[PDB]
This record gives sequence, C-alpha cells and structure tokens, in this order.
Amino acid sequence: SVGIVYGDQYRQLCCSSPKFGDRYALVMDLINAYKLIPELSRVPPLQWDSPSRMYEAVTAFHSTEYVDALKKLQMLHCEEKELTADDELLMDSFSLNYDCPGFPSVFDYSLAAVQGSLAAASALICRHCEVVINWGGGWHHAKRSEASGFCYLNDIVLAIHRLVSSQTRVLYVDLDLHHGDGVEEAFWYSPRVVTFSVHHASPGFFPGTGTWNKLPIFLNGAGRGRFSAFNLPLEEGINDLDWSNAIGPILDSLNIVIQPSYVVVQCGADCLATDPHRIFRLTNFYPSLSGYLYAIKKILSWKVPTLILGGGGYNFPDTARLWTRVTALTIEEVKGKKMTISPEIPEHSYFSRYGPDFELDIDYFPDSIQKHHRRILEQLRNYADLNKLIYDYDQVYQLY
Ligand SMILES: O=C(NO)c1cn(-c2ccccc2)nn1
Ligand SMILES: [K+]
Ligand SMILES: [K+]
Ligand SMILES: [Zn+2]
Repeated sequence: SVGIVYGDQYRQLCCSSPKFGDRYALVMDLINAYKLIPELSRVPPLQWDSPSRMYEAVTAFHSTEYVDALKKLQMLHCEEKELTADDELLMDSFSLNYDCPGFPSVFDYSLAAVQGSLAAASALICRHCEVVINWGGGWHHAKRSEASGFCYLNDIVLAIHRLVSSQTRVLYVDLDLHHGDGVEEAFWYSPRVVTFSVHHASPGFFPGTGTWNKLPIFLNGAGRGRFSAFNLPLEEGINDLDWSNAIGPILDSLNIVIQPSYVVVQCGADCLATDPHRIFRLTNFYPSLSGYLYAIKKILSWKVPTLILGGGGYNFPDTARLWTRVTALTIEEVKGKKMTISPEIPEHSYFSRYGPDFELDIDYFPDSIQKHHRRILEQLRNYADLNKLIYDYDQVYQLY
C-alpha cells in the first residue's frame, strides 16, 4: 500500500512552529478534500517506552548534549523569565538561535518529525507499505550538534540509519531548492548511503555547500565513502523541462549502478516559481510537466521501497498544491489505479486560502549542465570501481 504519516497530536505538533505555521494542516486537509485519504494507509508516529528509549533513538545521530540543550530550550521557553546569559551562551554553542530560535514546543515539534519518519522507515522495512509519505518531515540541514535552517533534528538521517541497519544500500535524492548538507555530511564516510542533491548555489546563498570548493574541485565523500556524495548545482531561473533533463539521466544512472534497497526522497517545495525565494521556476503542472512530478514518477518506476518527505516551502497553499499532486501520483504509480483530480480546489476548511482563483495549478505562466553530466558520470564510475560494483558503462553513458 501507500502509507502516509498523520495523527491528531502529530498535526497539532507539526503546526506549532513560528516559521511553518499551519502549513502541514493545509497539506493534509487538501489531500483529504481531494478524497485521497481512503486510498492511503495511515502510519502512526513512533512513540517510545521511556525517556531513555527516546534518547537512544535520537542520539543514534545527535549528541546527548545537543538533545539536552534542545529539551532545555523548550523548558525555558515555557517560563516567563528571560534566559540567563549562561543559558544564552549554551544555546549559541548549538546554534539554537537566530534562524533556529526557541519557542514553547520546539522540542516536541522537532521530535515529532523524527517520530513520523522513523515510523515511515519501519513500515517500509516490514513491507507493510511499498511507499510512505511524511509531509511533516524532511529537515535536511540539522547536524549532529547544531541546528541549521529551521531544522532542529535530522529526521532524514535517523530514518536512513534505520533503513541501512535493517547488503543494504540507500539512495538519497534531495529535490529541495537548498543543498542537503546535513544528510550529505552524516553519510560522508559511508559508501552504503549514496546522497544526491540538486539545488541552487551561488555566492552568499544558504547553506553555501554542494558546489565547487588550481581549478577548485568538487568534494564527494571521504574514506570508504569517497565518490559517494553527488551534487548538481543549478543557476537561478531554471524551468520544469531543463531541470527535468538535468536530473533525469543522473537519477537513472544512480539507480542502475547502485541498485538501492531503499530510496529516500526529500521533496522540499521551494523550487516552485511562486515560492517567495523566487529562484527556480518549477511548477506542479500535470498535463510543461512539473519537474517534481517527473522526478517522483521516474523514481517510483524503479519499484524500490521509497520514503517521500517534505522540506522547504514557504508558499503554504502552493506547497499543499504540489504535495497533493505528488500524493495522487504516488497512489497512481504504486497501485496502478487512476486518480482523477479536479482542476478546481474542492470546498473544505481552508478553501479561502486558495483565492482568488481557487485552482490546483499554481498561478504561473511559463554547456554548464553538459559539463556537470560528464563530471557526475566519471564520479559514478569511480564510485562503482571503488566499491566493486558491476554495470555496463555504455548503457549508462547512453542515458546522457
Ligand atoms: O528552506 C531552507 N532550506 O531547506 C532554508 C532557508 N533558510 C535560510 C537561512 C538563512 C538565510 C537564507 C535562507 N534556512 N533553511
Ligand atoms: K536539494
Ligand atoms: K555517502
Ligand atoms: Zn529549502
């Protein structure tokens, strides 16, 4: 079946942050308004038997002292008093400041995404679901002991760790506008988790990595993980077709050579033309075919158990518009069952958020890459050689 993570408490927690507001409620209620929920298997978020078990799960990646600080941050923000100078310094040492501030539910909010993505990994491992979707997860920037880009706990890394520890190889595909630095870093030394991020990069643009680092070079992993971290940085303004042609052959080549046991896709919605970032010009169109839907369709065609996660996306109605279509496409491709979606937003609780036109399409009128393809193809060959993987070089070369 196709699973999707939700629950009443889960929804409350995912809607408790100052930055993402009620975005999760709009996403799930649009999916419900299009009558998709009966097609989906609800996957409940993971809960634990004790504080000690919870800490064991989260500190599989994060440090105990970072988790301690994040829990303390929530406790401090549940009291009226200002933080002490010592406590401010403590939070600063974990980057729990500026773009990752405290708020009264910051620990429960961050933990909830972990609970959802770990439950999603488990549903794939026991084969209850072929694909599981978690639109409350996808927080790819968080590091072992550092919050980053309103990511506090890295649910993706923890989900992948549960998958790889279930010859298991995971392919991670990061479609967010931003480089997936936290996930890349976590698996920098691991050949069994191959990471691939497509993103914008330019001087001063967050987080700064995923690009050229004497002709400067692309770093791509270290130790036994050399050549196992893949990146495609793209110039601003790219449209659905050029983004699809840029990543399409890379995705197919990675699947052929790696033969992954699981695929984990981060589907951050900030590449939409209507995102306030206004960097890329992707759409959610489904006849100009949405780059997101193109990539998800291709990944799902491999018939590999797959985890689909959220991420960025600061236009909340248009994020719901895109992820609703991703969800319908996943049902269609997995179950072989057509999903008809009206071009008009159905009546429901959040209908007013989709004005003034109330349509499902977002409101938008639509050399360098060749060199990246040759570089990435050589890195894939180097990865295959280093890791004793066999494949016909010319079936792969033909893809490009
Ligand atoms: O959407 C994102 N990444 O997925 C993001 C964007 N943020 C950002 C932080 C500082 C400056 C500019 C942008 N932090 N995270
Ligand atoms: K990305
Ligand atoms: K890796
Ligand atoms: Zn982003």
